[PDB]
Amino acid sequence: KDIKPRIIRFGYGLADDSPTGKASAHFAEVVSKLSDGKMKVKTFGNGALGPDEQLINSLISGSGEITFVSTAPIASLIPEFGVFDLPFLFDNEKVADTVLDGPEGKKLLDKLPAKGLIGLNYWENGFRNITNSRHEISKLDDIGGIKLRVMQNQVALSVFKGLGANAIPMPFTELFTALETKTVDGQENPLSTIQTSKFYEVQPYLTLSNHVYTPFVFLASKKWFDQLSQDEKDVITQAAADSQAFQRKASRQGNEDALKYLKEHNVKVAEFSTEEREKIREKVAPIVESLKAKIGKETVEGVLDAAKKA
Ligand SMILES: O=C(O)C(=O)C[C@H](O)[C@H](O)CO
Repeated sequence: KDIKPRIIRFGYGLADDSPTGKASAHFAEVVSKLSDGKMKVKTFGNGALGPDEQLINSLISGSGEITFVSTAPIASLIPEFGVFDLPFLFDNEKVADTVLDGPEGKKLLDKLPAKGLIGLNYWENGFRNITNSRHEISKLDDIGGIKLRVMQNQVALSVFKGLGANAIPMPFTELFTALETKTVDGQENPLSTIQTSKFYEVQPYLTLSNHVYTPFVFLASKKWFDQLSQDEKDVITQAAADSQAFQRKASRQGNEDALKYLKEHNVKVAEFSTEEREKIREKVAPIVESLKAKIGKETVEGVLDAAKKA
C-alpha cells in the first residue's frame, strides 16, 4: 500500500555464488516482487563494501541498509553473541534452527536495536572445518603450532590458542591472500565457503572437524528501517522470512555439493576419530568454562539448555 520507490544497498563478504550470496539475490527478487518493483535491492558481494566489521558500522551510520554477518564480530559490541564461538554447542542443524529461532536466539537479537541494528532473523553460515597448507590434521596433536587464522573475538582466539594453535585474528576479506602467501598456514570455515572463496586452491588439507557452528545475523540498519512505512517494513520482514528458508536449504545442499567438489579438486580430507574428538573436548573444557564470564553466564547456560531440549 504505502510503498515509495527505494534503492537498498546490501553488501556482504562471501562470494556471490556462495549459497548465501544466492540467497541475497533471492531476497532482492522477493523485495521487488512484494513491492511491485518499487523497492530495489542492490547486492555487493565478495567483500566489495568491506568485511563484516565495516558492514556493521555502515549499517549503524546509515551508508548501508542491509547485510548478513557472522555472530563473531558482533561480540565486540554485544559480548553475549560470543556464545556461538564455543565448540560443539549444537549437535546438528535442526538443533541450531530450533535454538536460534526460539527464545534464546531472540534474546540476543533483541540486544541489537540499542546498538543501531535490527536482527531480522538468523541465517546459516554453518559448521566450520579446518583447512591448512602445512600437514594433515587428524589428531589434536596436529594442531600444535599451526598458524591458524580465526575470527576476531576473544572467544575464537582463546579456543584455538587453547587447542595449541598459533591463532591469528584476521578479517575474512584478507584471508585468501594470507593463505596463498602462507602468512598463515590455515583457517576454518564451512565447506561451501572453502569452495566458493577459493581457499581450497591454496589449502591442500581439509579436516571435517565441524568444531563450531556459526549463525549469520541478517541485519538492517535501525536508522533506515525506522524511517520506512509499516508496509515497507512488512516487505522487508516478509522477504527476510522467505529468504531465511531459502538460504538454509541452499546452505545445506551447498555443503553436500562442496564436499564432492573439494574431493574432485585435489583436497586431502581427514577427520578426527571418536578418541581424538574426546581429547579436543577435554582440552577445551576449562577454556570454555573461563570464557563464560566474558560471554555472559546466563546466555551460555540458556543456550546450552535450549540445545539440550532441542
Ligand atoms: O569470518 C569468517 O570466517 C566467516 O565465517 C565469514 C564472514 O562472516 C563473511 O564476511 C560472511 O560474508
